[PDB]
Order: sequence, then structure tokens, then C-alpha cells
Amino acid sequence: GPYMLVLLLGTGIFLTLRLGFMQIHTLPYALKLAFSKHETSEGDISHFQALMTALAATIGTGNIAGVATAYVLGGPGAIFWMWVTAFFGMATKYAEAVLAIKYRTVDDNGEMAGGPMYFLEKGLPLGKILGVAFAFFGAFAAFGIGNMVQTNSVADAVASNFGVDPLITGFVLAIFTAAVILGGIKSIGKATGIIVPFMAVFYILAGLVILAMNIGYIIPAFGTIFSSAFNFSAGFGALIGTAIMWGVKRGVFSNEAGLGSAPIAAAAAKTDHPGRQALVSMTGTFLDTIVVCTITGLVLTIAGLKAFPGLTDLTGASLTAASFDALMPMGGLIVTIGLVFFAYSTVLGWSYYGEKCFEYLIGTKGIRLYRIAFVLVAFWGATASLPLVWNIADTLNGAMAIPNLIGLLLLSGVVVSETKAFNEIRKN
Amino acid sequence: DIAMTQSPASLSASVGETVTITCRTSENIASALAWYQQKQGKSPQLLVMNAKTLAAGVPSRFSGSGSGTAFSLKINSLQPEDFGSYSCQHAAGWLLTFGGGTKLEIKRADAAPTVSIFPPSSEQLTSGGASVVCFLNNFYPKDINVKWKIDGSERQNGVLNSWTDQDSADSTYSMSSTLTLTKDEYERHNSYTCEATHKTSTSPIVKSFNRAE
Amino acid sequence: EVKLEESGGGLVQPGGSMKLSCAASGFTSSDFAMDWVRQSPEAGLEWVAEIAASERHYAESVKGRFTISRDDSKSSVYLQMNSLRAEDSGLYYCTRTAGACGQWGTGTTVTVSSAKTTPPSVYPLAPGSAAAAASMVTLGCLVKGYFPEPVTVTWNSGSLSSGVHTFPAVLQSDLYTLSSSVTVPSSTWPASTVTCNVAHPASSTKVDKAIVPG
Repeated sequence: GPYMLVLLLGTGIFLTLRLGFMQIHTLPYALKLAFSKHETSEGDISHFQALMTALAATIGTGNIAGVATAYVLGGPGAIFWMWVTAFFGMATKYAEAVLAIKYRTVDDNGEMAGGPMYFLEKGLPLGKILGVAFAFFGAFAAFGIGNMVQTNSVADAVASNFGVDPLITGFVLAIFTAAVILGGIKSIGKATGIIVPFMAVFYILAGLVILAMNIGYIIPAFGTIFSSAFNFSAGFGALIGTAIMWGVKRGVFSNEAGLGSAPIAAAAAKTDHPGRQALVSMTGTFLDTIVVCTITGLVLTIAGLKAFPGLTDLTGASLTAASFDALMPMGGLIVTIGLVFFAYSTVLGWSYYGEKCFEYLIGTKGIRLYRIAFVLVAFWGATASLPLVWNIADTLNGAMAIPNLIGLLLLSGVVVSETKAFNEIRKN
Repeated sequence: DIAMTQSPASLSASVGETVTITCRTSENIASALAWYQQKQGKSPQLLVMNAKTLAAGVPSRFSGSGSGTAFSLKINSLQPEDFGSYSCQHAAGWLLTFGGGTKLEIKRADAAPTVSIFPPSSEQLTSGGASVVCFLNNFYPKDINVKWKIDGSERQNGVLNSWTDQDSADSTYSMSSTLTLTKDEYERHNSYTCEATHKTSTSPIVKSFNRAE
Repeated sequence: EVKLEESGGGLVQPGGSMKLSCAASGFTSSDFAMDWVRQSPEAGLEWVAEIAASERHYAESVKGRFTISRDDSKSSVYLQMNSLRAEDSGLYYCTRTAGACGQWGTGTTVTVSSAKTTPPSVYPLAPGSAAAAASMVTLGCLVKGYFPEPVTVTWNSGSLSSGVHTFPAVLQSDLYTLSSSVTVPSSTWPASTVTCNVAHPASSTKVDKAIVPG
């Protein structure tokens, strides 16, 4: 059950200790490197193009509506515990990307195939058993969080606000999905490179617009979050179920800390060493949770700090849009627009995430089948009725989660050694 | 399916005191428990949301607490306006279930019934039937026993009893016992009697009539 | 403020079908997810259906026999019931969902029975000849042999509203029986006439019975 979350975060504590809080110091340099200009040394696409691919998958309706679900059910304190998920999770994502170096490229052009299923093959053979299990899960798990959750949330949200959107929204999402992923990952890096920054800058500025117009409410909004999350007034650590569990569960969803579904994109980077790309990847969480999600969480609390009628019982995606429209003139239109790109981003990335784990099982023979399935399932997800889709998604992600976490624990020695190589290269 | 069991199933509270109501369920549900109050001819009214959080416009005497496997709804200094059924609901998933309910009633000083008995109408007889009606009005407590004697012999079956909800004004109950027979059976006997046994008196309240008048 | 008015309830034979409506106002039907909750005549309170603007979820008891729909343009929610059972009898309530059911509807009534609508027979209840002639007299109205519920009983066209008791109907084999009592000073009756006003909407019957002594 949810013991895996105690396991998942436990690695985050563990690796951060073993890696001595590496994330706080390396973060600026990795940020400089990730967005640095001008490198071509054995890779499918740029470091930047890999990050935008990973961020496209990492940024999803969980950033828009998954936080809202956590804010209502777990209280505003869930945001802080979402942060702890990312901060300690930074090390987890890094360890994922480092170990992705034990990757062998596939046939049908370079394409290259790196991921946790490969680590397990290069573990201490059981790893063959774990890797085939991981691919078995991840190949399925991609449809939930990567396809069905994101494709349904937009479809319903668009139908509420604009209402000329039965299957029509499903159709255009399928066409635009097929066009990009037709040309494989090389095509994906093109689209995710342009889409993601335009998406993120669009959303984040509006939040800073909201904060600018209501400056005074900022610090108390921080206060209620910090006052919550550490509110033991009720129950002996009974906020574990309230704020911590919802903060972690939803937080892991948005930033995808240790699900092992991150470095799959990191492998395609043109990297000299694992450490080069693994630092740019570790920035995936920071942009998702600390930047995007925190932007989303701040607006939600501010509306709660205000009075505002009728938002008291709003489900999730509608809550943030209503919370935005409350504070900003066209906030509702902004959020629903972002939701379209936010989900579309996650469809493409998670397609590659699911592909490569699928091909591990079947080879490149069925890659065409996976792509066409993903496009078809994307169409169905908008039309079909998936009320509790998040719940089954979290199970698949947890099913995906169990093996990779074991690997990161066992292969902690490899990465820490492999790190002591790259950081030595960083003095020259 | 999550089963939530409430206790006590029903209670009577002397006005101005404090009472505690319990909703207990099969499995742990964190803080996703909500409380309602329902009155006659009305929809449920939300009292407490998410175990302890307070709804706006609902008086401060209502307080709820607990998490996991023990929930309690606490009312301080009751008032007669709190008469109704109290139900609990959980938000675990999307198929939110409810409790069997708890009926809250009011305590008053004991009061004795006002018995009245009526013979069948002339119209009912020409229609082929005869119903004998006994009215027991404005009595407290609800626990009452009504015995029908036909010509001195008790009649066990054939009796329909109906009760009113507790009166809003004076907290008194009332009931009607209707004994239904055909005309031909009615005309077979001479004396019909209504015997009401209540805690207020050791000797029952007897009202009767004879058909030969 | 917020408005939720249910409609469409009625009497339907088992296996039959009908669809309910819940015209909503005072807010945005489109943004909020909506629920149907039903209360049995024994205060059951059972959940029935869920909907948001696209996808829906149903209770196992009714899966395949209920269809919940929505029309954000007409700001109304529907619930279509088919192949109905006796257990489907209850008050169907409209409401909006999230974690708690805060804003509720009026409620509409469904009765699923093979019984046939039948008008009531109204008989007056007047004391026996050898009454004790106490300070106050008690009179009554007996409404029996009617289906379906409900009946509305008033005394002297509402002039007598104090000292009246209308007892809940009791059902015995396909028909309902109900009695009501009024208490007036012995000075008034029979000096001032006392009348029973009974109405059964389903049968489109209205009758007045005057209580006359024997």
C-alpha cells in the first residue's frame, strides 16, 4: 500500500544524506548548464531539449488540479509537504538520471534506450526479473498519468467553461499528439522545446501578476501554509493522513520524484558523462514543484484568505480557474488555456517514457503499435468516463515505483562513486 | 462498501443539557467525515464538515471531533429546536455513504393522555365496513400501551396504530388506534372499549361505548 | 441565494421508467459537480449518482438502470430511471458535491408500486350519544381507502389550526388510512359548525364532511 511513499521519501532522505545535500549547491550551475547555449557527444538531442521533454511530461494537470485536490483535502499545509517531496526528491531524480548512463542504444537509428529497467539488468543478477517487471508496469502506467488523467481533465474542464467540447477536444488532442510523436523523440524535442517555456512563462507570469496586485497577502499566505502542515492541534500525528499524505501523494504526482519515469528522457541527451545531464534533470522537480506548483498553491490559499462566494465546494481544476478568475480579469481563460498545453506536454513526454519501456519487452517491432495506441487511448480518454482515474493511476505509479526505489538504494554506491568522478571534472 | 454505524440509535435529552452523538465506521477514513441535521419536510442541513471544521451560520454549540476509527458529534446546552434526525456521511472516494441515523427527542414533565373514542360512521356502515377510532392526545412519554376489549374480551389483532412526531410546541406525543371490522362483525357485539395504560397512572384510562344506543 | 428545485416525481409501475429534473439557479451549474441522493420513507439516505460535466459514476445497486445527464445550457440536471424496482421508492434529492453536501435541493418523491390510484372515503368521527359532556369536545375525521400518498387535511378551511392532530398515514394492503382530530370548546359545537376538508391530488378529489352529532 502507501508504505511505498514512506519508502520513496526514505530514499530522498537517504540519498540527500549520502550525497550531502548536493542539490542546494549544484542547482545554479545545473540551471546555467541546462539553459546554456551551444554540445554533440553521443546523444539523440540537446541537454536542454531533454529537459524540456522531461518537463513536458513532468508538468501536467497535477500541477494545475492535483494541487487543488491536495489543498482542499489536505489543507493548505499540503503545499509545504509537497515541497519536502521535491527538495529531498531532487536527489532521487538525480540518482535516476546518473544511473541512466548504463544504457545501450537500440536498433532503428540511434534512438537510444536508457531507464531503470536497464539499471536492473546491470545490477547484481534478480535485476533481470526487476527490469522486466518495471517495464511491464511502466508500459501500462504511462497510459494513466501520462495519457488518461491528463486527457480527461482538460476535456471535462473545457466542456464546463466553453461547452462546445464533447469528443471534439479529444479529436484535436489526438491529431496534435500524432503529428509530434510520429517523428519519434527527435520530433518531440522540437515541439517540447518551443511549447514548454511558452507554457511555463505564460502561467508563471500570471501568478506573479496576481502576487503583484495583492502584495500584502503574500507573507500571511505563507504563514497559513507554515502554520498548517505543522498543526498538531487535532490528533496525535493525525495530520499525516490529512496534510502530509495528500501533500506527498499529490506532490509525487506532479514532480514525479522517484517513479523512475524521468531519466528515460535524460538518456537521449548528448552528454559527456552521467553527471553532465543528471544535474540538468535534477532541475525538473524544482521547476515543477517549487516553481510551477508553488505558483499554483499560492493563488489557492489567497482566495481562501479572501472570502469569495461559491468556491467552497469546487472539485479541482475548476477551483484554480475560479480562484484565478476571482483575482485576475481573465484568470479563468488563462488557466484553462494552460491546462491544454500542460496536459498536451505530458502526453508527448510520457509517450516516450512508455515507448522505451515497452520496446524493452517487444523490441522495436511494436513501437508503431504503442504510438497508435497512445493516440487512440488519448482520444478515448477525453470521451470516456474516468471519474476515479487518479486513484488507479497512483496505483500503477506505485507499482512502477517499487522496483526502481530498490535499485537506487542498492546502487547508491555506484552513483556516489560516479559523482566523485564528475565533480572532479568540474574543477578543471 | 464502507459501513458507518451510529450510536445511540435514538435518545431523549432533557432541555438545556449536553449530549454526545457517535458515528463509527468499518475502516479508517482520515478526516473525511461530515455531519448533517434533518427536520420534517426538510433536506439535511450541514453542521460540521471534515470531522471538525465548522460550517458558517451554524451555532457554536455544535462541535465535532475525532479522526480515523472514532467520531463524535458534541452538542452543548441543547434547545428544543435541535429536535430531529442526525446523520453522518464520509467522503472516502465518490460513493459517499451515510449512517442509519440518530433520532434526537426532547424530555418534558410526564403528562397523561386525553382519550376519546368514536363509533363507526353511519356512512361507513352503508358502505359495508365499520371502523372504531380511539384518540390518545398530548401525552408524554411515548411509551404507551393500548388495549382493545370487545364485550369484555381482549382483541389482539385488527388494530392500526399511528403516532405523531414530537410536538413542536409542548413536546407531547399523540397517537390514534383504529380498530377495523366489517359491518356484520361489528353488529355482532355490544360493547367496544379502549384501554390506555401509561406510566402516569397505576389504573388505566378506560373509554367505551355500546352499539345499542 | 442558490436554487435547486427538483421535479418529475410520480407514481410508476415496477419495470417502468421516468426521468427526474433539477432546475438549478443562483450559481454556475457548469463549474460544479452534482449528485443525486435519495432518502427512503424510513430515512435511509442513500447515494445514487455522480457527474461533473463529462464523466459519471454510479452505485452498484442501480448500475445499468439509472442514467445521469446534465445540460449546462439549460442549467438543469437529469436522472433517468428505467426498469424500476420497489426499492427505488424514496425522496430524490439534488445536490452539488466535493467533500461535503452543503447545498441541497427540495426533493421529489418516487413511488414504485403495482397499486392502483384510488380516491379516499371520508367518514366523520363524532362522539357517542352518552358522552361525558366535558368542558372540551374532541372531533375527528377518518380518511381511509386511498392510494397513493399524499392527502391534505384542514379544519374549517384553515380557520381551525390550533388543537388539530393529523396522524401519519398507515399502509395496509395497497391502500392508506389516515385520521385527524380537532379539539374545540363544547360551547362551540354543535352551535358552530365544524367541517373536515380533505383533498387527494392524485385522484383529483376534494370532499368536505360536516361533523354532526348522533
